[PDB]
Amino acid sequence: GKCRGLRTARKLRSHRRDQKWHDKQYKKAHLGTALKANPFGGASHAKGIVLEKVGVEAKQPNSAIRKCVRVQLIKNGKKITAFVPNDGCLNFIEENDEVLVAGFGRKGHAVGDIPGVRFKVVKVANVSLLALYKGKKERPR
Amino acid sequence: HGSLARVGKVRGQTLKVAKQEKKKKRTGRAKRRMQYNRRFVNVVPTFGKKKGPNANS
Amino acid sequence: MQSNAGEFVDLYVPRKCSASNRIIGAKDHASIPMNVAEVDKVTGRFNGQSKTYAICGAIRRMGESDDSILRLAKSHGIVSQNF
Amino acid sequence: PVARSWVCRKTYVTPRRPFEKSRLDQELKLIGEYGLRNKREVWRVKFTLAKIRKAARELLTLDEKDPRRLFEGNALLRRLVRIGVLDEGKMKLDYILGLKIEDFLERRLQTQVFKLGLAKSIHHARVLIRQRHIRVRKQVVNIPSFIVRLDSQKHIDFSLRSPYGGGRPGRVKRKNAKKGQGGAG
Amino acid sequence: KEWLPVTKLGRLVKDMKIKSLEEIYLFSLPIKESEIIDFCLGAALKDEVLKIMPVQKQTRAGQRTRFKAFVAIGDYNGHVGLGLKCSKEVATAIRGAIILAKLSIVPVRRGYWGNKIGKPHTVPCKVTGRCGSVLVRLIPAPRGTGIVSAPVPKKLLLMAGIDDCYTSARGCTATLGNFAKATFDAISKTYSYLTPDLWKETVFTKSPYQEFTNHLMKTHT
RNA sequence: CUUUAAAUCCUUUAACGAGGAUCCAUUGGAGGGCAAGUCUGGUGCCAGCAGCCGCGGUAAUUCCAGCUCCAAUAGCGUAUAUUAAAGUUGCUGCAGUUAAAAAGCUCGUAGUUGGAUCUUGGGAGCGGCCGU
Repeated sequence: GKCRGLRTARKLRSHRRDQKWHDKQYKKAHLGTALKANPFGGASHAKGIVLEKVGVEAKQPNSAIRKCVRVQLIKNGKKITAFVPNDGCLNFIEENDEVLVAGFGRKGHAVGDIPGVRFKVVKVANVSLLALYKGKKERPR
Repeated sequence: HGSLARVGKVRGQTLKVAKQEKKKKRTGRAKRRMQYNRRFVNVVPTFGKKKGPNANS
Repeated sequence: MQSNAGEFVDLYVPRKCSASNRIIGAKDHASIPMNVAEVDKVTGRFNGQSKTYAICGAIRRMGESDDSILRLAKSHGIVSQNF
Repeated sequence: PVARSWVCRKTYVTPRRPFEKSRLDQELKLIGEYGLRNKREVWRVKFTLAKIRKAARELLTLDEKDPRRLFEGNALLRRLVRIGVLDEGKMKLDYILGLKIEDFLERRLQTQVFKLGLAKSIHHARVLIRQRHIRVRKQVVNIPSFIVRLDSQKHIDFSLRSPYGGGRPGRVKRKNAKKGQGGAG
Repeated sequence: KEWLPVTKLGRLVKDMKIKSLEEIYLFSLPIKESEIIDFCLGAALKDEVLKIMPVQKQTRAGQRTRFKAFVAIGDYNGHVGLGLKCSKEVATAIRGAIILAKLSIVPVRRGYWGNKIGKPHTVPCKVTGRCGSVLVRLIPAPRGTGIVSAPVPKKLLLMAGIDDCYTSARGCTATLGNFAKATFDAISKTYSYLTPDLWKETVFTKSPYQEFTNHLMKTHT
């Protein structure tokens, strides 16, 4: 602190109050703009409907094709490219399927090789994509 | 290379081996006892360096 | 340095500067321990005993060690008070 | 609005680094020595000691001959002494900090049932507790956490009801005796 | 295999005249022989290689990899040393750092939190130590607290024989060298912190250069 | 039987009730951080893994499996808010020559901070000059 007056409580509090806005992690949480522009509307997960299956070219170094899924969210009507996890799990996603969709892990930031894809597909037609991959549940059709 | 057509390539084309028949692993304190026996009661002071449990150099 | 029973428990008691009282650490290699020999007050010969002085490296690097031995030998009677 | 309690608290804390080799292999040294079943049984004891050891830190800040300290301190000392952890000779609360996890593991029923020699191992001891063969002052104790009061140590023996005592002989013997007379004819 | 001592202080220590590195540490003597510290604490000195660190001098024809070995040494009874040797391969570096660790060893003053009873368990007082950006503060703690520190200063403070301690660290502690050198520097300053205990002016005893001058003339040059 | 409005569960207690004790413990991992394979078979910058750094182009310690080992354990993983870690919001306690940063400079009102100085000696009593 740069005012050690005994009667300086408000300058020290009112400075700190003003300088907390220059923090990212604070400015984000304490404005509507981060919580509005969030496609999930501040929710953890979100059910949406697959409208196409999309190949996304991996980043500069490594070079695969990352199989993601273009999603119309129910609650918002908003557009999302959400990644599909492990080997050969895009074979489990028929078009126009209700998929439960979570974040990727970095609180709405793009992960690894996948440019501007912040989401993974968790369940497809209310059946878990780990259970389909392990073959425990069979896809109800 | 590889469009949407190559999905589940390598998962498909592995020689699918069925699991071996195991005497089932003991669970609870019977296990923690078995772990304690593998480490602190059995083994000897070794020349150079002590090896890892899964070690197969 | 002494316990409820009154035992000296620290594993050595340090020396400390005869000038400025600064304890003289185990790796202070600038530190200067001097023996100043005393003399028979009519013969003028080494008696066998000395007035031993110890300076910490720090004051010696400052260059004040000279004046600090000069004071410790004046207040010890080794050196003339008139000077 | 209901007539339910709700009051409940954790009895352990998970350690900060999950993979300290030095900790992982000192807590398995504890589990082997004293025949516990998981690291929760160790973090449970460590947590009770840490709460005791927190309360002690709190009383040593206070001035000597403080009424709250003298009352609270003696209350803590007579409790640790009563369970056989601390000594009557040593009941002074700067010794409570010089006190560790083996002192509490020694007083749990599993280890007393073993170190009285009415069990064959520490793992056999849990079996004898779990299988309700042992009692404490005509009370059959199912549970090996049971910390033994210092006065209540000598009253550990077999149940009057168990076949190890003067009890009704068990299921395997009685089936093998009936098969033995079904085998003889 | 046999030690033939070169320096004056090494000669005395082999010839049994001075028998405690306490007595060496009192007159603030340089210890340059390796076997001196191997002679007095020998059947207790334990080694932990904290880190092997590949450094690289860029040359005309590609990088030139040398290996630093950081070795903390100490008995679990009030002596630590922190040796860093940079060499061509790791075997030579580790061996050379062990020798430098030995040559570095300081005494640790250890004191009490509150009740001065039994043996000292913790640091006598708050000591700070620095190296580069790193600042390692040590604070005394009550009995059974252990060392509340990162894995690097734990390995030193445990080797120092300090049973209990609260640490703090600021700056790039990820630079293990600076972080081990700071916590070593902090420990070192325990017998360089004037407490009230050491207010009584010293009864200046006699150097083993002066005490055993008569032996040194006939035994060596 | 007990429980209880009547039951249930618990406790008690006849009888049955265990050798693959099949009365079958999972969940995640095993390059580093981070505990634990430079094992074997497949793939060949593909498929995929991968919080980050990275692994994958024909001896893959990282993918897909087998065996094995580790960790927590009737639980264990994941997404998201939030706390500590963050002395990366700093009152305790951060920074501002060059890493982000001192207004171009000065005056100036509220705000904040503000020099030294105004009573001391002994009277009464105890313990072994000092103590209450």
